[PDB]
Amino acid sequence: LPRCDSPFCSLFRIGLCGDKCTCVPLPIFGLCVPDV
Repeated sequence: LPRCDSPFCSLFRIGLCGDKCTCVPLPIFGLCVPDV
């Protein structure tokens, strides 16, 4: 499977992890986690 491994992400820009992974903003910025 393709990987995102996006180094950062934020609640303003969740598009760092689009379609494939999801980021958790805490508080404003967050890390990106691939479920798959």
